[PDB]
Amino acid sequence: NNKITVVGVGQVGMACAISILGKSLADELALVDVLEDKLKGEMMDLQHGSLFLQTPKIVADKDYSVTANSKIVVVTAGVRQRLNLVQRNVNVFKFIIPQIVKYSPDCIIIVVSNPVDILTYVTWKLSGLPKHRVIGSGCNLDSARFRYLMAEKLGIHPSSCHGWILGEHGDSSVAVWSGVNVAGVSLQELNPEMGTDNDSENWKEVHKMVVESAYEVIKLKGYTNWAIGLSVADLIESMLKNLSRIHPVSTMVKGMYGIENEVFLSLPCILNARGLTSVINQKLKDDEVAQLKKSADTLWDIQKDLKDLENLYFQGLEH
Amino acid sequence: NNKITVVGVGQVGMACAISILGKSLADELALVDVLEDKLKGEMMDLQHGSLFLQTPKIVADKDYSVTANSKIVVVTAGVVQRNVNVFKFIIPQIVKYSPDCIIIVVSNPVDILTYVTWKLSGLPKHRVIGSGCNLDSARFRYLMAEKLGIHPSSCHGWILGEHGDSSVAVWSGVNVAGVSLQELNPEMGTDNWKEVHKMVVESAYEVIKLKGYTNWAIGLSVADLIESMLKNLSRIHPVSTMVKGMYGIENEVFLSLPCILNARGLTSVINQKLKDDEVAQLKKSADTLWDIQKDLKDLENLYFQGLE
Amino acid sequence: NNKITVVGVGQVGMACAISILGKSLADELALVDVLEDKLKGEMMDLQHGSLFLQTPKIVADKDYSVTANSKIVVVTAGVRQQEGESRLNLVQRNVNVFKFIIPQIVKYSPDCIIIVVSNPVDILTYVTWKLSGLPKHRVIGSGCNLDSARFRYLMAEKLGIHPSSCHGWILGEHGDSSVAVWSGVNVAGVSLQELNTDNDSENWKEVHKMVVESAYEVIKLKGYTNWAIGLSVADLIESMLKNLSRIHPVSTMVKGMYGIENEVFLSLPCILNARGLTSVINQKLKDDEVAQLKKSADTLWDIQKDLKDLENLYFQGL
Amino acid sequence: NNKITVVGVGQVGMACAISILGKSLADELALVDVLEDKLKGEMMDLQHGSLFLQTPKIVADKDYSVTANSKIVVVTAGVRLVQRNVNVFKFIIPQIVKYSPDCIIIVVSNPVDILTYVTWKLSGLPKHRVIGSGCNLDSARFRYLMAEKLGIHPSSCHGWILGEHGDSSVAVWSGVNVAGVSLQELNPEMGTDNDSENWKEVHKMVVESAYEVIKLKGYTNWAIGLSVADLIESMLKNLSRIHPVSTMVKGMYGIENEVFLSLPCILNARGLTSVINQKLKDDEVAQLKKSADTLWDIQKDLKDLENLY
Ligand SMILES: NC(=O)C1=CN([C@@H]2O[C@H](COP(=O)(O)OP(=O)(O)OC[C@H]3O[C@@H](n4cnc5c(N)ncnc54)[C@H](O)[C@@H]3O)[C@@H](O)[C@H]2O)C=CC1
Ligand SMILES: NC(=O)C1=CN([C@@H]2O[C@H](COP(=O)(O)OP(=O)(O)OC[C@H]3O[C@@H](n4cnc5c(N)ncnc54)[C@H](O)[C@@H]3O)[C@@H](O)[C@H]2O)C=CC1
Ligand SMILES: NC(=O)C1=CN([C@@H]2O[C@H](COP(=O)(O)OP(=O)(O)OC[C@H]3O[C@@H](n4cnc5c(N)ncnc54)[C@H](O)[C@@H]3O)[C@@H](O)[C@H]2O)C=CC1
Ligand SMILES: NC(=O)C1=CN([C@@H]2O[C@H](COP(=O)(O)OP(=O)(O)OC[C@H]3O[C@@H](n4cnc5c(N)ncnc54)[C@H](O)[C@@H]3O)[C@@H](O)[C@H]2O)C=CC1
Repeated sequence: NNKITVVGVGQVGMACAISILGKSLADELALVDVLEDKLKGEMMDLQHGSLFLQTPKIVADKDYSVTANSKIVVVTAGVRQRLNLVQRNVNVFKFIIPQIVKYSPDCIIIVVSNPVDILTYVTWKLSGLPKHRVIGSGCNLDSARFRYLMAEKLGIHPSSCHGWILGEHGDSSVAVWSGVNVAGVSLQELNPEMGTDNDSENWKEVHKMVVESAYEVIKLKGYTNWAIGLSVADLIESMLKNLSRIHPVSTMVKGMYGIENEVFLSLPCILNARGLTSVINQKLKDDEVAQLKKSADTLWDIQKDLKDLENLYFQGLEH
Repeated sequence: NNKITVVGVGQVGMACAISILGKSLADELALVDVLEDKLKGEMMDLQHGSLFLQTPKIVADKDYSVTANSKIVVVTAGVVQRNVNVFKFIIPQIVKYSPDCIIIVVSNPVDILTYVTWKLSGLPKHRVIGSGCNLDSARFRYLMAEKLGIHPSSCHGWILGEHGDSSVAVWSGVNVAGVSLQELNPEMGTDNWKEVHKMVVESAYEVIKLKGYTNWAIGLSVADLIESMLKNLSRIHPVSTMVKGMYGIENEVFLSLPCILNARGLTSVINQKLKDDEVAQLKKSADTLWDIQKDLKDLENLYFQGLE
Repeated sequence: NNKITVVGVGQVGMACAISILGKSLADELALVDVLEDKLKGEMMDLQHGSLFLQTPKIVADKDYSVTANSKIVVVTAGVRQQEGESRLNLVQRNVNVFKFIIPQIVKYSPDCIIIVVSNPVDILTYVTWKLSGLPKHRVIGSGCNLDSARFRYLMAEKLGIHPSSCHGWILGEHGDSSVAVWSGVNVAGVSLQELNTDNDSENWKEVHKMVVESAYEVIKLKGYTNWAIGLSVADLIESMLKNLSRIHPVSTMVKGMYGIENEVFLSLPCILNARGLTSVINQKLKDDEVAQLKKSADTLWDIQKDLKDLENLYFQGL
Repeated sequence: NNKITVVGVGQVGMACAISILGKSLADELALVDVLEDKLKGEMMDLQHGSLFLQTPKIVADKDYSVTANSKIVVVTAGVRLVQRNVNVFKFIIPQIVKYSPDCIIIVVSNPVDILTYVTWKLSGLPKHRVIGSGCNLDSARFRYLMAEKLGIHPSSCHGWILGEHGDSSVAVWSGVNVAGVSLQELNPEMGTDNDSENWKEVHKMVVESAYEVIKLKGYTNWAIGLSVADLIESMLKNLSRIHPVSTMVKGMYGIENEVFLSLPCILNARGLTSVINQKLKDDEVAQLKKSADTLWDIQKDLKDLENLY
């Protein structure tokens, strides 16, 4: 079978669930949340439209037993957008991550909750699963937003546009301008001043707008959901169909790019049935690798004092 | 060539939008609403996922000039507490900008608002249709699949009449694998099968009681009607249409009937006997549109409004 | 791992493979054939289109090692009908071919669902079931799934609607003695049997004869039939690999049913999912339908009881 | 509506037809061929499977009156150095524009670069409506060879093969890249005789893989069938995607002759919106001019009574 579990019947979870059923990727959809009513309501609503889909079974319950033998588990629980956010979201992940592995040992966890980069490391610690099976959303949407900003810029489809945004999902995202190209035309060679301050084509602004556009939409409708459901389902299609496609997702970066701390950052990785086949370790400019080490230093700065990651009880360890 | 305009960016509004984009049906998505912030925010979110879709352009604006030359217009806007006051502002404007178009009314009651849309638009009958009992039929086929352990597609059930209660369920048409389920149980739907029919009616009431609104079930059915129409498949669907002169009905009412849907809209309606107890429920539906809309407000927007 | 193997790179086989890749039902497509050049030729030709497909691995080799751990095996190998040949004439030839390809499939794919396409499908599904040793719920034949597709299309152009909106069920033997259950023929729930051998409506019985003559006509025109059957095979695979639990008219074991007394494979409405054939709908047909249904089984076993290749011992009796 | 005509019901012809039906692109498929039996048999075969398709009408006839009001016409008719197809194109191309002038013609018959030019003259249609198969298939074969050696999906590794559809092709090594990194940057000897990875042999296999297919099974079928289906989808949906189709190169890259060469172009409902003028290297522009020089000499033997207007 192809069982997929969605922990979160909110705006991002339902957008993800509707994208899974729209792609016929799952034969058994499992919805898990803490709201009894909202959980049963979204399940029945999805079940009523099961005639127009190809997912026979759609089970949903608060007990994680309905998630048994799931291939992929998409975690969308928590609260939206700061050390406060990560402190309270790891509080939720502490009660749901160990329960997912208890019923779905051979699954692939997809962390969506923000901060993704941090919560993916939190998920990898409490789950005990290999790092190649714990993948986070990361900059898979940052590259989609960047590729769309270039689509309406040149007048072509985002498919023909190729722009890679890596690093940390947020303002500290790295824009590898050497890979920005369409139709095999490296635009960095047309404009050698790409990314710097003295740039005719302010690509620095369109790079910043990738983070702004995410912040803006949260001001107008109050959230973001559709761009992720399509991005999350796009990752599962690469994984379930064994396509072995390269995607910029958050992965264990320690030991790569001169970083020594156990953190998760977005990098190109191949996705098949097993999860992360390999993590592309390309060569970046001196300034691009600077943010990779700086953001990882800031990421580890938070996770090192996360007392929700306690594997042992000997915690008279006050400081 | 395949421009689709969705009026309303609410729950049902975006449910059809994400379902239309999930099917590569429209090369142009136009969203309209009164709340420009939610209207602009929802459009920008769908745009960020353009890489994973096959729609070149997604536009949105309060002005209806952005909905010009649309092949399909889905009306999902809505607030005796009827929605004609809102319909008088959203309907005359879509036809002004896209005359040659097809209308899919979704606001409740579907059978009532679809008639006001046809009157305010002046378009023919085949181009003004509503969801009707297409969702009630899908809900009914799921209950048969849940009890029989098969797929709703392999199941076959036809719910007609009004959207919700007072709906008709043809028991002679209920069948699976060609086997008429009424033949195995001659006393089907009579003194259990009527609860299954009433469960369709109350399956929605439970949804709004839990999550507060019906969302994805309707959005998927609207995309199913759009696919069968934009592809000229000429498929049969139980949509709400004008049924004057059929089954002893002599009033301009809109009821759910099995109709053929394609690029020209509602070309034909399926002729059926419906026994005798079922034919009455269609005439018993004289409380819809008649009795209700005979005390209408103003199904014609006039500039003389120094009123209140 | 949704691995699919296609035995036979002929017209029907290639039409099945192109339909499987079109729907992205398999992540690993294995091809097996005796013609090694054509086998390797069709592989590279399909592999060049990997850019527009969703199947990463496309392997092909005459040895059945490339078929290990296959979920569904579509068998299209054998000799083809020729002009005005009879479907019951290609038996001794394709049964001898099935003698060397069916056992080899189970050796490398013990847990798999075999789909028989080679004609006569009703006879060879029985030969496969006996040669493979797998349960009857996993040895499924094409049956009348295509016969119903051609029937529901003929009534589609007649009523001006889509074949999907049409609802017709053709059961029995795939070919001449097909049983057209007119009691189940309906459109939008309206059983079009309002008309009630002669008049029908205009002739709601020539359409059945057209389903039988359609196969011969296409063979007389282009020489074979591959596209129509190729799409029907993909429809059955989609119902299995996706656990759709949909009802299809496929050939299955029908003993005990309709008074049939000996092991015979006939087409009946069956529910297909990941487990294969999980249920068979036993309708209550008219006395004329069960008579033609049973008659098709009498002639079927008559040809199966003498086949000198399913002999596992040394039967020198003539 | 989205009517599509496929001229020729042969192997390559039916590979496209079965591909357009598998994507629900057109609502009416029209087949045209000279053989009555094969044309009618292939038509009824597709009609029998109408249940599993989203195509209502499927027609076929000898006269081109059945192809009236078509949006895209795929010309895959001819014979698999002696141009026996320009004679056949004389009797079929004018018939297409006579019953459906407002359309887009996709040439598939080989030599495409020679026949797409022949189509452009007989049809008299704008250059943005005459499409040739070009190196879009050569790019798919090239991207697969990169995926075969890297263990990834062909859609993840990007490569652009331009020039002629055949032996004299151009591999823009400056456009090859996987995961956003320039493969030429990793190995600067890409394309030269000092290649550490022998990429010139990979380019040679692209123009030789088609030879192997015709040697094993006798013809190339499904590779081109899926390629044309990808170009039609980028057009019928106005996706505005960049594809290396065969287009005119007169004026650009210094060629002052009217020839057709494979170059990346934006495909949408109109056909060709733009033709990318990539700044190629010296050895690449030389081949694009050397091939265009000899190709015009091939299409200078217009003494099959074409001789311009
Ligand atoms: N990586 C990305 O691109 C983005 C990530 N997100 C993430 O989605 C998350 C929230 O999902 P949203 O739909 O935006 O808001 P939401 O208010 O709908 O929260 C999602 C669900 O989590 C539930 N929940 C909280 N704790 C739970 C627990 N212990 N067990 C089960 N359910 C629990 C809530 O009931 C809710 O239904 C946030 O962390 C947010 O950052 C959303 C936008 C962008
Ligand atoms: N046909 C069916 O089976 C179903 C019926 N519905 C109907 O759909 C309608 C909307 O349902 P929801 O989306 O869940 O409520 P909603 O409040 O989330 O969306 C309704 C939309 O109307 C907009 N609106 C109101 N007046 C407008 C105007 N003059 N112009 C533009 N936009 C206007 C509001 O912005 C709103 O977004 C209701 O009438 C409801 O009864 C809901 C589910 C299924
Ligand atoms: N069940 C059904 O509904 C249908 C039945 N069919 C059947 O499909 C069959 C195939 O028709 P075609 O592909 O057009 O003729 P074909 O001449 O292409 O034969 C198919 C393949 O069998 C191969 N073959 C022969 N012995 C083999 C072996 N031992 N191992 C592997 N491959 C072997 C040949 O190389 C060939 O490529 C016919 O027997 C026909 O009756 C056709 C239409 C529908
Ligand atoms: N661009 C590319 O990469 C490809 C090039 N091709 C070309 O496509 C052409 C056909 O290839 P195949 O289908 O495998 O050979 P084929 O002999 O099977 O089909 C060619 C069709 O032309 C028909 N025909 C001849 N004159 C006609 C006319 N005046 N009107 C209508 N039909 C006519 C024949 O009946 C035949 O069916 C060849 O020229 C070949 O070089 C083949 C594969 C791909």
